[PDB]
Amino acid sequence: HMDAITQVPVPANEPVHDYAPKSPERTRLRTELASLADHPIDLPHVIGGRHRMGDGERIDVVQPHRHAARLGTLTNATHADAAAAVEAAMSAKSDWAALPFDERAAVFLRAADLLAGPWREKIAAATMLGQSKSVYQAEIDAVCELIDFWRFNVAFARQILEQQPISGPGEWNRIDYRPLDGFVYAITPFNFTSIAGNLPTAPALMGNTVIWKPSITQTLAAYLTMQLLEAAGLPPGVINLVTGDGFAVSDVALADPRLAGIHFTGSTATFGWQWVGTNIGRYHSYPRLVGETGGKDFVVAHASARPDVLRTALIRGAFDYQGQKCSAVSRAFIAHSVWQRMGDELLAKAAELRYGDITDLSNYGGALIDQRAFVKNVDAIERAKGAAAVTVAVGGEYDDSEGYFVRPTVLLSDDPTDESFVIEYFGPLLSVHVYPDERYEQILDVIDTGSRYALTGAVIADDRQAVLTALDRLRFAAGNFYVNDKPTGAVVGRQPFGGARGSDTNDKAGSPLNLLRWTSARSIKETFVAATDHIYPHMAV
Amino acid sequence: HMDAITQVPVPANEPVHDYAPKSPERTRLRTELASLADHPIDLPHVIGGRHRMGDGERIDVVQPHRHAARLGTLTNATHADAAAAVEAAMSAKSDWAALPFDERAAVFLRAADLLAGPWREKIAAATMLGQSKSVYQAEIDAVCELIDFWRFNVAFARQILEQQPISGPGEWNRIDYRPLDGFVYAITPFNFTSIAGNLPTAPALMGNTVIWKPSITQTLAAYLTMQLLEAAGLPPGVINLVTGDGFAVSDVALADPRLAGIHFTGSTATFGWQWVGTNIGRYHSYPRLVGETGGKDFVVAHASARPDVLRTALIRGAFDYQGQKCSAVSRAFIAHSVWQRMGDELLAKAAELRYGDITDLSNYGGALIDQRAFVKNVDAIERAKGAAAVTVAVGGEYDDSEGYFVRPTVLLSDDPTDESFVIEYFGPLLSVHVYPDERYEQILDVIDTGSRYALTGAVIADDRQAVLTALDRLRFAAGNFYVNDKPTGAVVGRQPFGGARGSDTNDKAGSPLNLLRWTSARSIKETFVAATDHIYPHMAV
Repeated sequence: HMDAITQVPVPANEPVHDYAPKSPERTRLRTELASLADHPIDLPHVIGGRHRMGDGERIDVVQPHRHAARLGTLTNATHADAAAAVEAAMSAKSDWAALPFDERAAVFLRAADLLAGPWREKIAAATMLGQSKSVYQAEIDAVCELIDFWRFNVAFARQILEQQPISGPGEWNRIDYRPLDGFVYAITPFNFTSIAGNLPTAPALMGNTVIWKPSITQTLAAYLTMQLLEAAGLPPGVINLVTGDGFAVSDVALADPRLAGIHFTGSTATFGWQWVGTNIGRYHSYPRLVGETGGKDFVVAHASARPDVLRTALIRGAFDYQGQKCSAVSRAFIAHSVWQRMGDELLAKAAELRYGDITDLSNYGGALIDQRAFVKNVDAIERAKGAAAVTVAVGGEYDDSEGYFVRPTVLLSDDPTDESFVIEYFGPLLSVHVYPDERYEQILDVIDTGSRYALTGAVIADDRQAVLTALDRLRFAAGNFYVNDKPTGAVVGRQPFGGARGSDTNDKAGSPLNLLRWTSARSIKETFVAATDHIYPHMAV
Repeated sequence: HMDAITQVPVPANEPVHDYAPKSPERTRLRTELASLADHPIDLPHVIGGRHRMGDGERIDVVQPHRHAARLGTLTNATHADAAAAVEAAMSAKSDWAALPFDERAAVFLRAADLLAGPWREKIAAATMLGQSKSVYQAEIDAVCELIDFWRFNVAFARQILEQQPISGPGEWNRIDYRPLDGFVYAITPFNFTSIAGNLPTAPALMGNTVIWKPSITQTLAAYLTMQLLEAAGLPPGVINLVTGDGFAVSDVALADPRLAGIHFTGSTATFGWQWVGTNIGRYHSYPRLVGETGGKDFVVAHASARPDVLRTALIRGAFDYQGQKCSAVSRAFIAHSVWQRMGDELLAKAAELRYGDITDLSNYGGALIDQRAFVKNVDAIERAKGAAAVTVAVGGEYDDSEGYFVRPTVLLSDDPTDESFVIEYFGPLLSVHVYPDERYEQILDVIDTGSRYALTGAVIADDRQAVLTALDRLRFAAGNFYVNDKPTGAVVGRQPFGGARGSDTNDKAGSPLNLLRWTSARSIKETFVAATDHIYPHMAV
């Protein structure tokens, strides 16, 4: 055994490498890019530790920006694959939950260090290739954010474990953070390798076992993530990877009475789940549904905005990763006088911005993720051309012949930009409304009244009263709020929480609150000299 | 304004007074009991601060243990009453949320001190009278637990507010704990005046406004609680009391798109809500359903149990408040050799235990809460007589002619006691299975396999290995676990959490996690010198 009260290593955010010319990481990245691109692989299910192709339909995983180039091939999970994944998860449970916390933690700390060192460029390259990220977008996601999730989750879990009660005289009260009963189903989106590795591993840390269904277009990085976790010592069957479109997996998982929870991130059309509220009397436990939605963000620039700050925040905010982060800047509200100072430069920089094959590191970004996404963006661009209220100021061109390429596009809207248009796609489309300087407060009212799907908002202003007025008036109109920068993805530990207006997602990844969803806390009270007569003092004569 | 980082008063659990003969609190309590019993009152709705009887059916509130004696009369809320309560809550919202935390906190701290001092015996007496509690049961509930909820909730909320993120170089990150949008619907049970005052006031503390529908049989203490809160300075319309059976209130509340959450505690048949998953697209926010269930508890006595400890724990655990706490001991599993030492004394003490009018402080307890509860207990007692597997060892008598009185009853079961029988009622009925000493581990297996509705369990054993074996084997069979004492209601801050097997109720009253359900946290990031060029280092030639 062990007689100790141990402490975990203290986490700090992983440094972001630049991959500048002549840097050694750039050289290593080239090697991994060649190696994955030139040697495509089978992308098997991983069930009970066994890597195996199943009997379902073969589905190719390709490079979005060069969709003739295959990266691998997976098999669409069948009902039998899914049932096997569930059994394996249940069979691993007892040995996994019985491992002390510190041994469970070590797996994830070791994974973090493996990802920071020897697997770093490989996992980054895989994310570049399959999800069409530039090296910077890959690095902040697949490397830094996933490393951070693991190290910070370990520290968060350790902090949870030491939250203990008061013992009164004559007793000792303690709290045991039990894992859940039954397996956790994690369903992960294309957009982030970090979210994809975190959703299955966070519940696993707390002693649970898991079935993990990654998104098809992210499955190369997801398979490699599974390999990394195995190399870190994750025991067989603690997490079980099932590839494909997810339909047969949900049919099995949602019908199984042992379903203890769902950790999911993607649309709010898949947030609709209904299917669990139906079957409630079939489940041994009440399933825990722990989800994040996407959304579309706004920036408001007061007359005191710095123009080069605003311009850069718009370009990065809208066009980083081709507008495909969980949210992206879709609507800007810019004071007339500031638009005079930077409107031409915004349009010119957007016109010059290079999207292409992300193995050419000079490009700013890549292509859209797949054909469905390309079509939604074509449809939005064509709506904008046809719409009276909207002019295409720059961009708008698209060509799916080599990759799913859509050019950065800036729309000018004469009337405040209407949120419902902006939500039908994820893509590099920025809508700008120019408003008279003196109408700042009225525009804040319009944003507030007309924004239900903003995860984030920003105010660009040097004037402190303008800043505070935005923080006050838009307090409920977005979930995370930015001052003088692009509103974007959080860094772990730095910008937790948020969500769209009205959401209930304080328990999303990024704080201890997520890890508490994967535990069932119980109090233990021992009384040292309990009563030996039942009569109470008030009862006396 | 205010330039400060303030601290709240440090909470400690409120001392329990004994009301022993000749004590001054006993004298004060008699006066309040006479005063409430001898002067029944209208029990009006309290809407927007206006106390008014509505046009619904008149319903008397009586003393359960002397049901001819009226305490008051209320009116069953109509749809119009409920719609008015909602409007008032929404109208109070803006001024309430705009009050600094400290001013919101002061209301509840002041209420706590009012309840500890000048309102103490009044609120206790009201709870005795209407809910048929002995003075001790009233004191730990209506006084100490409610005081504790208020003082500890204030300290918990303050602790939440200072949970803040890391700021990296060049930035400042902060977290704002916003109240919810829309009103909170609190529905409270008969069993506890503390839970009844806490469910509406906890969300109110965090800046929300509320409609509160108390249980009919608890409405005298609930009305007086509302008066106390007004005397503490709760502003009009922050909490709106609507009396009655709740049906017209739920029709209005659940149809209103502004419903932000439900704080509820009672059966798990009312936990079934479905009605919110139906209407999901009608709501501005995703409603937050924050609930506790009841259940029935067990005690296992190993051969090393102290007999007088076991006996007392069984009597208090089963027969305190007539078995009507949120859970009560319904099943005991006692080693043969220990049953030889205390079985006769258990039966004799149970036969002598006095239930009667709780204005006679010599009585141990009172009557059951109402006629429906009386009938369920009659039905369970008659099932036990008819059942082959079960003998009535003592008690079993009942008489509803003056009050809803059921005698403490002990059933002997030859085969391990089957949980499904025990859950159909709340009442003073204890089922005992005597098992051979050497079968301890096998009985732990039976308890584990056959207990889905235990909130709490206890092991009575001086032998440390027996203790640890129960803590291990029954780890998932109950929610809170007790060693050498009765398993019972928590003291605030001392035995948080738990729930029945499979439940998802870590967010129930009693920790900071409950208060976080009534907030929507957002991150605010300010960047001091943001980028003025969008190009990334990797893009260079």
